[PDB]
Amino acid sequence: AIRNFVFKISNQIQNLAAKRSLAYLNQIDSQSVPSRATINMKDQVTQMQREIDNMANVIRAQIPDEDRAEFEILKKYYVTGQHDSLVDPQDVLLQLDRIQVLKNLKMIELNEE
Amino acid sequence: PEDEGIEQQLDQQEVLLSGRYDPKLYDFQEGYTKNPEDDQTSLIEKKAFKFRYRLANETSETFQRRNNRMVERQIKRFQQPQYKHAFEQLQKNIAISSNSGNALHSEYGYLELLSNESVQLYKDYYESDAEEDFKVFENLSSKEKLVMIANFENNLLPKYDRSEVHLIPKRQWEPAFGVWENFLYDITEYASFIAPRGKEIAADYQIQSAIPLTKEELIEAGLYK
Amino acid sequence: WQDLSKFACLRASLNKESEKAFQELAKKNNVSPQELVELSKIVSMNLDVLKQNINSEQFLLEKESTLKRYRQSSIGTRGHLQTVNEAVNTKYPTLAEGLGQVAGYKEAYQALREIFVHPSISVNNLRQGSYGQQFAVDFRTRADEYVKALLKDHSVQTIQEIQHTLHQIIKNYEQNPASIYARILTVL
Amino acid sequence: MFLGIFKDVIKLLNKKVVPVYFWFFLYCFLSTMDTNIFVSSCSFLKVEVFGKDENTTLVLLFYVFYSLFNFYLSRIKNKNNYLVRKHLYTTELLIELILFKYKLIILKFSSIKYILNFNVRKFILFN
Amino acid sequence: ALTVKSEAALWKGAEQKVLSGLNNLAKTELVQITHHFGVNKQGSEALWSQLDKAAVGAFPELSVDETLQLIDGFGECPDSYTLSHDLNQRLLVSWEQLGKLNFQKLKETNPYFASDIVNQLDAAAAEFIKVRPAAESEAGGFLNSLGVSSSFNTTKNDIYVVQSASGKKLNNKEQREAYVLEKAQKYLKEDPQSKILDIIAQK
Amino acid sequence: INFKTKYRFYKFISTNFNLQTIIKNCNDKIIFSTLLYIVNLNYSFFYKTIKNTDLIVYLLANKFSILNDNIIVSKFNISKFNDYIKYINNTNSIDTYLEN
Amino acid sequence: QTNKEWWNLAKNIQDVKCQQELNRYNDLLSQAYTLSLDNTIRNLVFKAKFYSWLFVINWFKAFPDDFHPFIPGLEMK
Ligand code: HEM
Repeated sequence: AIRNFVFKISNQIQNLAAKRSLAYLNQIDSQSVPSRATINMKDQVTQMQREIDNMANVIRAQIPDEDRAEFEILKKYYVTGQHDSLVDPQDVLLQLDRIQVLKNLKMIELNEE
Repeated sequence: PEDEGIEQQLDQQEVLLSGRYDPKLYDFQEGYTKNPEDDQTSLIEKKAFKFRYRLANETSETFQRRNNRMVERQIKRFQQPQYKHAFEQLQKNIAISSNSGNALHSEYGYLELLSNESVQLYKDYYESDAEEDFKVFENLSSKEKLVMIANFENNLLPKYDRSEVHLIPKRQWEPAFGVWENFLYDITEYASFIAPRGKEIAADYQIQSAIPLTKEELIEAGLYK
Repeated sequence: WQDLSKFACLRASLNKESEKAFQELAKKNNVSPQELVELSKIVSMNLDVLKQNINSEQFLLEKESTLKRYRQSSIGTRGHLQTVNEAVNTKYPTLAEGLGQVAGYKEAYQALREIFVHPSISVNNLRQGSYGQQFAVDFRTRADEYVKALLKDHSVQTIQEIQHTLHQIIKNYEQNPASIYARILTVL
Repeated sequence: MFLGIFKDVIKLLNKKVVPVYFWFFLYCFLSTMDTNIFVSSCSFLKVEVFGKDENTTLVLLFYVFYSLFNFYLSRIKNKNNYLVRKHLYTTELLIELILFKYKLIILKFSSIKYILNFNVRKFILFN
Repeated sequence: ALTVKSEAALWKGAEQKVLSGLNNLAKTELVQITHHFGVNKQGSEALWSQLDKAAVGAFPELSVDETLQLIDGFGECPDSYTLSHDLNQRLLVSWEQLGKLNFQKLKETNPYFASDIVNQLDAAAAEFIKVRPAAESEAGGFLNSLGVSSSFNTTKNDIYVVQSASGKKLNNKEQREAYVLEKAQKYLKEDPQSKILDIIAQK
Repeated sequence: INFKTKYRFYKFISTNFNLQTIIKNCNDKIIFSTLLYIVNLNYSFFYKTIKNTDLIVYLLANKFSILNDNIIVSKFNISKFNDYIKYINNTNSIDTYLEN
Repeated sequence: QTNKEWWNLAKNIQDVKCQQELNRYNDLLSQAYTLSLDNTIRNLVFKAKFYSWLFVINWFKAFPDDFHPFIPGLEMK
């Protein structure tokens, strides 16, 4: 009897959890509001990623040539390298330092020509 | 047999066939405004509202013929190898999908295919209608696609009621164990047996409600020819 | 238990006319082959017999393990397995003899008795693990001999499966020698 | 086993797990400056180092000397060891510098309203 | 002549006696590049280790530590099985240092090249491989002396999303299994003592 | 350890797989050396009980059985929000339907 | 009916199909209303008056975030 009540409560909880975790696959709901939520979540994630990409494109468009190269390097780092573990921040800094060395050569040439 | 799904379908067909839902008898208007203003709903939304209640403004024989054509077209389209691969992937990526509400890889493709099927069904249902611009279904926004996928109906699923009952053996309480030992054994058994088996049964029920029947299976049942 | 049943099925598949004999026995019992297999699995689970094939201190743990296996086996939904077992002993009381009477089943049972069961085993001594490991090594030698004997005839996948099943049974004996020996004796 | 418990307690207290500097800091927090054996002796420590409310000269001298020594050592180190993994803290600092550069570049060409809206939407999506 | 000597490697071994005399003369002359080319040709006629070492050293311009001439002075057809300790050690060190320098150059050019190689190796690898512990830091200073260095290990429960760069359809699971089995059989033919099939069992 | 053994392993690797897909515009010996160095630096934790040659053979076989040409491989852990957001966006179901 | 800032920034906006998605990148495209002016004493009062009139009008306008008729959208793009 007590086990019977426990089993009934467990069945109810399990069915509710299955609905809360798998109803997006099923078409049980008349309006399919659960599948709509999943589609909305996917669209929101895609929109966030596309907005990030568009912001990167706009930033690349609104910069100089050397600034564009530096922005490309930094954006590639912050996009892929930041979430990667086998990448070398020392190597990134080395590329940045080479660019800065070229820039400093240009600056010295301008200041002392 | 008072099968829930069959009885609900028959009741809906009777209600829509009573003529008290024919679109000509009512003028759709936004009742919110203090001044009488007609229904300013979206064009796609109006088309979906018309397609969802297709039998209400249609006759019995017209509904029969249109539904037969649409069902044949839907069966033929779902017989495609791409849909078969999508269904196989959806069936495969099941257990992990049961671990979180975050969508799995195969589920988004399933939703996209459902939206495409909804568009195809909406086109096929009123194929003889000469006042609908099919190009309007070319590109849909996020809201438009979500609205369109809402009325999508996988017609190949079994029309029988899927409510069932499963018996899971219950381990008896040992007479030689104390209160604490019995509680521990019962908790271990409850978890290890009920939770896996219960989750598997619920997922199987949901998948069966989602997995359509095989075409030959329908032929094997004489449901389609 | 289930491993022993799988090994018995694999060994009986090799024998000829065993399918026809099983069909005849199922017809005599008014059953089909699958129903006969399930009833035979139920008959193998003879808890009363299991009461006499293990040390008393291991009975409660063995009983719990048998109940868990039954609830995990295909026959769990039948009911109170112990009582359900008695039901078989009342429903087809003589069928137990038929369970050992078939050709392939009898051959498998004799092979299992020869390979695993030996008189050197002391049931009360099963509480220890060293004697269990020694018996596992001896049974492994016997299983190698039996695998060679089986490979002498039938000239593949069945032989490989039999060898794998023997290895798995030896591993199970290594892990829980008392329970494994008790199950073997109960099945016999 | 109580012996096993003691061995585990000793192993978990190893310098590979327990920082010696942390142990020294705990000892300092536990001992008064008068009973501080490492500090009650050196009068310059008790008067010149920590006894002055404003010892800017000494602070600047120590900072300059440490900076010079560290710069020389850093030049020596970066002049070799082409394949080695640095400390997690240092790697995180470098990654954070790169991220700060990217964030400043973004903030230069982006409106505050757009940035705030994007951040709020991202936080809502994460929740 | 020396270029003609190369033809002697391609021609019959009747001239190898004349080639042997020319090799003795070249060993007397202590050539740097001509000796390397002659060694490459002759040790391509006999074995491949010495020829590969000589060609790679000539490409790398390993003028210093030119003990290969002494290696070239070996009389076993201008070569030697079981070469001197310096000859093997020098070649091994050259290969290792060349690999290290090429890796450093690639990291300086493409910092993502190392991660790309690691991901390409581990994408289809065995599951146990994916549970490999993360690399540790060898840095020195107050860290690893005074404080405690935080490890770099992670959960390492990822999904390897393999997408063909050329856009061509990838091999199926069964096709990959068949290719792996064929490669394992070929390797087992080469190496009598290997547990490659054990790796086929997914650890 | 032996120069002849190392050269034989290099020859077997060259006859087996194409290091050009591993490293573009490079010599075979340098590619093999770089691959060995990378394996030693990364796959060392498993080298204790597994032969280095066997591990290299297994890795090369897997990388070549995925495809014979260059491919793009991404490791995504869906437990993280950033990866999950990237996992779904970067993945195109039709692509999987095309076996690409 | 757009300013050169929009089309330049719209050319930088890629991979968008729905106006709702463009509705997400709204303030990014809002820079086209820069309305540059000097920092003179006369202009500063005029700037304050214009900002107050715009803010007060939006409250009375009360247009929903989806209805951005004042900001050109994906149709012009
Ligand atoms: C003004 C003169 C003194 C100078 C310049 C001086 C200098 C120093 C310095 C530089 C340290 C190390 C602090 C650090 O770098 O962290 C030190 C520590 C110390 N000094 Fe002095 N000190 C002086 C006077 C004294 C006197 C008079 C005593 C004895 C009473 C003394 C005993 C100590 C002790 C015991 C330590 C700690 C060493 C250790 O714990 O390993 N000092 N002193």
